[PDB]
Amino acid sequence: KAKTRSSRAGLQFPVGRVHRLLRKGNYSERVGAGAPVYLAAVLEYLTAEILELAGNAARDNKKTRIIPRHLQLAIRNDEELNKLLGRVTIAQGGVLPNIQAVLLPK
Amino acid sequence: KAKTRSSRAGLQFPVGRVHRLLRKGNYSERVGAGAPVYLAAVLEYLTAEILELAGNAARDNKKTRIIPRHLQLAIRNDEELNKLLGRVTIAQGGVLPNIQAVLLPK
Amino acid sequence: SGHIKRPMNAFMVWSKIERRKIMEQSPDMHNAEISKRLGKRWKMLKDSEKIPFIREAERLRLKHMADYPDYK
Amino acid sequence: SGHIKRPMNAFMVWSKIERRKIMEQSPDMHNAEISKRLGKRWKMLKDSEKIPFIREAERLRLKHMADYPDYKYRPRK
Amino acid sequence: HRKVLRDNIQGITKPAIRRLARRGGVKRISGLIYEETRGVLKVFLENVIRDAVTYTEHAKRKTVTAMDVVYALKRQGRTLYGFG
Amino acid sequence: KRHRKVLRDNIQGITKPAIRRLARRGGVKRISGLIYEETRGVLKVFLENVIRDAVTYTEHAKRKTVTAMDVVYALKRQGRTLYGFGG
Amino acid sequence: KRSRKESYSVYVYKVLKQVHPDTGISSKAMGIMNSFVNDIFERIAGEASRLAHYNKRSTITSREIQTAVRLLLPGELAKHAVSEGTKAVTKYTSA
Amino acid sequence: KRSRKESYSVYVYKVLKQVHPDTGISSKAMGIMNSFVNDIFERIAGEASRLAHYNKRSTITSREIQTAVRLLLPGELAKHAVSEGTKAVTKYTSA
Amino acid sequence: KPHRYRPGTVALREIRRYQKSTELLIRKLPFQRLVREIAQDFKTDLRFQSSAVMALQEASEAYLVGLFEDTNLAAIHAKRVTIMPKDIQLARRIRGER
Amino acid sequence: PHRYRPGTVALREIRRYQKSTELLIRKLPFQRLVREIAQDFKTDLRFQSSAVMALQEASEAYLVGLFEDTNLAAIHAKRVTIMPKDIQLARRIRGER
DNA sequence: CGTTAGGCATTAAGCTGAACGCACAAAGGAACAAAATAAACAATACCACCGAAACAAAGAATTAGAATAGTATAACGCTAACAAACATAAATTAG
DNA sequence: CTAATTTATGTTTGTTAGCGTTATACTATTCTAATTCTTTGTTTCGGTGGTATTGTTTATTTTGTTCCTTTGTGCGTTCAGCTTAATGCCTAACG
Repeated sequence: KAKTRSSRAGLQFPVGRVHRLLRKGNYSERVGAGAPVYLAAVLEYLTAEILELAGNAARDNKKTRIIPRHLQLAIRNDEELNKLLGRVTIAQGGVLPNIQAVLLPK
Repeated sequence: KAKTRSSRAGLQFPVGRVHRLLRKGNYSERVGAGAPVYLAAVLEYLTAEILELAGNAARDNKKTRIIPRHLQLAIRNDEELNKLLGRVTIAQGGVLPNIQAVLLPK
Repeated sequence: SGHIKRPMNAFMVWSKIERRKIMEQSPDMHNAEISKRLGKRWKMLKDSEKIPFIREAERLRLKHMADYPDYK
Repeated sequence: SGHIKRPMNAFMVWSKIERRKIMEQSPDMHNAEISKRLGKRWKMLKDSEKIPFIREAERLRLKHMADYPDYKYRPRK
Repeated sequence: HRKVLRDNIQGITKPAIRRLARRGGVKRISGLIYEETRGVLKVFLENVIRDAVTYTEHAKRKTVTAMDVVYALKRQGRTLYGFG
Repeated sequence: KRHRKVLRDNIQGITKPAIRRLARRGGVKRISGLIYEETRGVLKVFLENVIRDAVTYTEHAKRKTVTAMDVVYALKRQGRTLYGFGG
Repeated sequence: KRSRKESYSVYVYKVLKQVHPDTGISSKAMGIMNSFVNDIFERIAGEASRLAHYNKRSTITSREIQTAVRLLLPGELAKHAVSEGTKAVTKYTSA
Repeated sequence: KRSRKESYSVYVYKVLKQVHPDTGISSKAMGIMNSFVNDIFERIAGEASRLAHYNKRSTITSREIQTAVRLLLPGELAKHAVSEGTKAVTKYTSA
Repeated sequence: KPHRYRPGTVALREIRRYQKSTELLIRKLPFQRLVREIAQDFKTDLRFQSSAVMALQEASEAYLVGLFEDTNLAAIHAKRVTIMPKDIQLARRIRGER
Repeated sequence: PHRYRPGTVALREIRRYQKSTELLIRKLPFQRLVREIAQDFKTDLRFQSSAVMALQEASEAYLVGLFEDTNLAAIHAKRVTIMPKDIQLARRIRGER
């Protein structure tokens, strides 16, 4: 009996597909077998960090769906995800609602 | 009798070295034979455009050597070379001498 | 596919039945020219001739609002 | 202050006595240009003229190893 | 299907500029902002569209996909998420 | 009058005249007194970034020293490529 | 009998059901997550490739990926991701 | 018996003597020109690689280089460089 | 006697509702016409996918909104609220645009 | 006595230092600062002299870019001087905060 | 679409002698730097104003949406044939 | 100053343009619906100019402080040639 490589690491992302994309992405001639396991691990953790904050935003808004306004909120409110995605804009995302304090009346 | 590929195109940059760097740079699996001739052509023209303005700057300064102050002058004074090298800074180059007109006295 | 279509107005059902009429009486006719002629004839109709079509469209509108009252 | 100084080599004692010579014969001279000229002259000396200085430096080295036989350099921060 | 176009920069209207401004947090907008913003938009679109046109003309194609616009915005360093 | 020595505080080494010169190169006619500490902090965090990247570079290669190419590669990734120190 | 789009759409949903069982997701947000996954894959693989070139290594192993992770991802994200990764390779090598 | 530095130092001087026979050059400016040549080579080859990938081409020919030249180099530099390049391939293919 | 608001009072509510809402603020058809007007000069007879014009509209709105944020930063810095075109040129100049 | 007007010497230094290509940071204190910061990330980190020269050159370039942007922002606000709010604005608009 | 069992050929860990790189001895004014000060000009606080931008209601004019047909085009699959990688012998060149 | 690095010739091979077809989304047309852009008349308020106080920078002189450029020696770091186990890629099979 044989078990898949995605759950050999105990993950969800497919190790075989990221292995194939590292091969055919033309990044090197050879690629180590730990490379796709590591890359799928960090990817799955990364999307876990996105989706957890997104679910907390959507549940904070008393909604039950993740619309990209929630993704933009979850990314722009964070500190160390804002640095990863600072240049990237989000389709139909809107902005983080913040108004300068001098524009507001007293 | 055989003639080199750099002068087959009538150039100075070596076609074989840029061919080897395109191969070992891991940009594709295959590379066309016109690719290194084109790349050496545009490179040689590019350094011609640099060195011509540099020689005119150094001769304009009544010097006989190209110091990198002349390269910084020749790059920052240009319009369409400043866009190519806008982010790049130059070692020991200094700045383009220009003072804002409101700082100057009347 | 779950997509709710817009209800038909007067001119669409009128041009539907009249274009079916023209396609059962005339062969070899391009439909853009058909629709040009149908718009031309609909703009040379008197308003006294259109009240059944607009009333039927109003019936479809009340059926639509009664079918989806919380629709926006 | 307790800091053990490095022993002088050939060029340091040579430039010391020759810089004292230049400063007793020449006024109004900056010491960087002095040391530049002293390095220039030390590199145009023949090796036949330097054996007393290197031998004296070797005497300082044997005096240093006899003065501190269990010495080892220890760089600190 | 042959046609030439002209004066389409007035189609991006002034109370449609004011909404793009008031999304960004602007409280008051002067009168001369509009033509300058239209010119900024024009040069930005010209850069990214020229990049997209070169992308699609390399592929021996005749239409402009959204993937090439995404690559053109990637080359300017403004990555777009949501189209592949 | 008497010279003052302060333990560590290496950012302070970047002296006040050596910052007035940097701003005079930038074409600045007047500098207020509150600029030097802020510029020190800016330089500190800039060097923190570049040094951390170069340290990760030389640590990946298991080298105890920091060569110049590592600083070139660390500055390349922030959008400020150095010319002249080798490619 | 259309040719099929190779994408990361199922695994984002699997992660979502692991982390948030009640809330659903749109389709366009799933496309955004696919584009984000491909963007981060490109960033990490590009830094790993240029690191293997700067050291003249013809093989990208997990060390290069780890160094690139420490390069790109700022803050605690770096060490959290490295801990997840080393957990993953210890899982993969223990089996 | 040192291993030798592979660099573009001779050919920059050859171009300089073609274009400016009287003026000399420093060594550090020659290093700057070498770094500039390598930077532009990296830019052009990276755009050519990603263009061959966006079209699923496994071969980089002169078309990709020409398109990348039209992409990066702004203004008349683009068409001047393209004219130089096509002159070069016509020279190389005529022989 | 009708009731009138004050200048700025309605503006904050508009700022809030547009920062909350995520739709596009310029209409799709003038953007289609403008994109097809501009793309004549590079190659005539181009077909534009609707998704491509939508992506261009998304990035256009993002770029202008970011530029107007920087414009507001610069106008606030000079102790103004009414932004001016010199603020736009400044915020473009600092940004590395021109 | 004949003291110069305030800023005229500053203008002469502007033209002199802009005409100059010299390094305006002394090498020893920059070496001390670099080997003081880099110990916090890892200990026993010797530096090549070219590396610290490169760091000094790049910090010079980054600061003169920051300062021309700062003077742009200060002139924009009708100010000849430089205040730290100008540096804050020039770092914010560049997208570095 | 994804995983797994054996070669083999490439590749990184291991090791040692050798070459590199850096600090530092004296020198001794030179060049720099800190500190105290006169004051002069720049930042700023305050006030008036006026014209410029916001607000509102109406209508116009434009976009949205849909049905639909043509329809250029793009995206699928065979096929040749062509161009590029690879194995092996000069040469010039260059650090 | 002679090894070494580019160049040429034939072979395999694997990529790609040519071709056909077809589907498919694109463009155009004509209707209603709606919605929103532009005009015109308030109205009110912020940018800008002008003046006065003040606060702080600059330019300078004095007095420390350092630095700088020179060669040889000691020591730690890196690197390159050679050994050697590790490993990843290819093929065949299976699910």
